Amino acid sequence: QPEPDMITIFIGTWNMGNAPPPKKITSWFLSKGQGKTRDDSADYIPHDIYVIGTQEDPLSEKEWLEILKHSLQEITSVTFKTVAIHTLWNIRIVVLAKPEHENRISHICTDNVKTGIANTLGNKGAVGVSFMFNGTSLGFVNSHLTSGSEKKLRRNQNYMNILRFLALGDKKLSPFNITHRFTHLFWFGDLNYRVDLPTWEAETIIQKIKQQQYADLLSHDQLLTERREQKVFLHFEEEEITFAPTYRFERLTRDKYAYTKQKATGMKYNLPSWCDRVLWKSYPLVHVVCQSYGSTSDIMTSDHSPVFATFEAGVTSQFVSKNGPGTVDSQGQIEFLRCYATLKTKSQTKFYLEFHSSCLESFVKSQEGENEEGSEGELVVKFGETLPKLKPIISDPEYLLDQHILISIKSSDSDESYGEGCIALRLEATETQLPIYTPLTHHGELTGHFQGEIKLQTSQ
Ligand SMILES: CC(=O)N1CCN(CCCc2ccccc2)CC1
Ligand SMILES: CC(=O)N1CCN(CCCc2ccccc2)CC1
Repeated sequence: QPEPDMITIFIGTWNMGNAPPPKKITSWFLSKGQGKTRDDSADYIPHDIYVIGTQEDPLSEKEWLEILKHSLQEITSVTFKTVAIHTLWNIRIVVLAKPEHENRISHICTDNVKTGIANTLGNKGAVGVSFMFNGTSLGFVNSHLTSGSEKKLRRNQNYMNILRFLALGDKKLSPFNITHRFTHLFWFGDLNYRVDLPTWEAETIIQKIKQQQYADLLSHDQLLTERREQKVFLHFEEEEITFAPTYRFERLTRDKYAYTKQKATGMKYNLPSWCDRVLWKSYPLVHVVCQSYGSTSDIMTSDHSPVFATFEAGVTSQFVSKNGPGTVDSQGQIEFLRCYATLKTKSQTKFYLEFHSSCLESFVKSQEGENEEGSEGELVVKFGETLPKLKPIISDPEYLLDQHILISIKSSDSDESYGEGCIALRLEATETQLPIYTPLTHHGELTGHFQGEIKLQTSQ
């Protein structure tokens, strides 16, 4: 039985509004309703992995697992296996996989982060799951961020706290946050960003939604505008939104948006908004294609509608050669030529690099670079031709060209990372000097760039 080179992944996010679900929720897992929907001809085809994020979830883990599994079994006639379940307060993530994947999945991790302090600590935060699927690392984050139209900055701060402090994936990748630890990272939830238009415009917004004219609403969506100004979710992608705002509905219908201020809302307006979102970040030149992104129309127990997204995701095999794992393969090498980092820092320590990759027996530390001043004020750290030759465990190009090198630039004085990035080995040529580039981030914010050339030797 061959190992797959692609899998499909279902992502669901639903703020359940503290109410039990209705008896049938299959439309969610079938990607039916509004937006980019899944073809009817696929309805019986199971996804490989289902990842369900809930917020304001009133159910026990047992109660929700029984609903989810019985739902999938009705759709597919497959009994899914539970990979992981993790709950923080009323924020929950469930990962289910087809039984054939049980032996392909390993290194299962769970974590949570509580956001805010005192007043603002007690119900918002995130849960996450990571695991390996054969040679591919997968991360999943369900976050419930701060509510309210005038708190976009708090939401951005919640995002940074979550990506700093959520402890998933390989702990040996110590300089790297979750935004670098995974081949594919999916981040979803009730992110709570709003359509920023005046309150007086509520009925106009409702009109536009009834006409399915979302353009003048999406141009005021705080998540898209904050992302465009590089305030949040730097280097993540989102599919185009082609479904109506998923919040705030009157329960038991979808015919009415309940936006007016009430004692129960803290006297806040809830203009119709895309609170419920799915974003992703995959390593460079790895296959990832969004095949659905939408909302259900027939699940009405909550003041939010469920959101679905599905993905094709490239995966790689566990690789064994006569040499690695357990030794190097002398027919392989990775050379960095003429490399330099450009950093935004005002500091003047020396810097060194660390190269981390599962194609190496362990991470590699460079010598210190040579600091120069850039023409527009910047620090440039030159490595020239000084960088250590990297010795991969396997030389076979079918393995090596699918790998990635994580880079951290660290202060000699503090050993703290000033910037992290990622280089794909999916090159146009081997034994050929080719340009490389990554932006560098720290705590998910842009701190610099790394560029140079690479020369990759494989056994072919
Ligand atoms: C954190 C958590 O909720 N756990 C319960 C389920 N466990 C996984 C059960 C075995 C398995 C199933 C499917 C793929 C691989 C392995 C792991 C621990
Ligand atoms: C080379 C490439 O294909 N890409 C890199 C740049 N990306 C730009 C996304 C622009 C945008 C729109 C709205 C909010 C934030 C950002 C798109 C993907």
